[PDB]
Amino acid sequence: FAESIAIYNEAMDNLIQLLTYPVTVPVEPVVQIGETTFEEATELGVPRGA
Amino acid sequence: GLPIEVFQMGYDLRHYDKRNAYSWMFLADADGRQVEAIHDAVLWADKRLV
Amino acid sequence: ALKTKPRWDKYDGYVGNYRGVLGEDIDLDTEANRVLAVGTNSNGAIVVGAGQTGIKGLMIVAVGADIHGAMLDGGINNHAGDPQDVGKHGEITNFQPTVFGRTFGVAISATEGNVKLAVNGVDTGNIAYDTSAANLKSGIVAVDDGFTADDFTVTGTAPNFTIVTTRTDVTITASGEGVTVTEATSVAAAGTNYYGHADGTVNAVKGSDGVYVGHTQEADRLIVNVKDEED
Repeated sequence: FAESIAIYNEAMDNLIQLLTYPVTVPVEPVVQIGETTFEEATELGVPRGA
Repeated sequence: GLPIEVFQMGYDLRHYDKRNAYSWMFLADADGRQVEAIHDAVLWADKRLV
Repeated sequence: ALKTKPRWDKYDGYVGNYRGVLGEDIDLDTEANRVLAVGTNSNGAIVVGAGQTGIKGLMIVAVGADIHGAMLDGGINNHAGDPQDVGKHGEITNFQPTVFGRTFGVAISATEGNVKLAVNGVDTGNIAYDTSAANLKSGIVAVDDGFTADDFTVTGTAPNFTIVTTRTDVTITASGEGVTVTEATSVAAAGTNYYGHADGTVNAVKGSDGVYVGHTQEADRLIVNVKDEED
């Protein structure tokens, strides 16, 4: 059977090398960070903090 | 005899500002990387302004 | 990250703004990271709501939380005898009204038979149309949920009524036809005057109590200018 197996083997080889990578870092982080804005200046007051 | 005439055009100018502020207890315990990140958020708010 | 919390933007501390000591513990689940109206007790101490002196200022008990959203009890600014700052003049940013507990409006569309409420998703059985207030309260506490006649307050002598809960975790709702239940939410409004109450809450409503504490400008900001309570 080794040549009918060889076509299934080739198809699985191509999918595995294109769908997979070796995990070197077992846990992955994701973060969410906020933002800020300027405002229009005035000659005597002061702007908001950040 | 002959007539002559001309005109001219101008542009506006405005001012913007922002503040940041810290208590002594924040500055006592903070990582410098946190205040550097607040600075980078202001530099990003500056581009989104202009 | 999901949320902003109220903070002082401008606070001087050489004007009418002052250091004091807390007369009681701040409840971190209910009162930390909120704008509290404060007075002074019969000792020298800051208390939430009217003390002996009435409302004399605003306070924000600024507390850190872990990534899981919960607050450390090891702080040095939230137990009885801890120092705290109190403001009369300044600006608060990321402003919100302060409310304690939960409150619900109940209105009955039926003029016949009985209507069905739910408490945390389990039903009252039957409420007749045209109850007394005490009969409405009784039908709320009668559920086998372990909540009791001190967890609730009810007022209303009309098809309309209101349920007030001192706890945070009881949800009153409608389940049958003939009745509706609206939770009475509270958000900051632009251009609005805010008042500190004897409870320690801050609300755009003044009642039989409510000294002035400030006004908003844009809704996210409060310009603080406390008109201290007086005899």
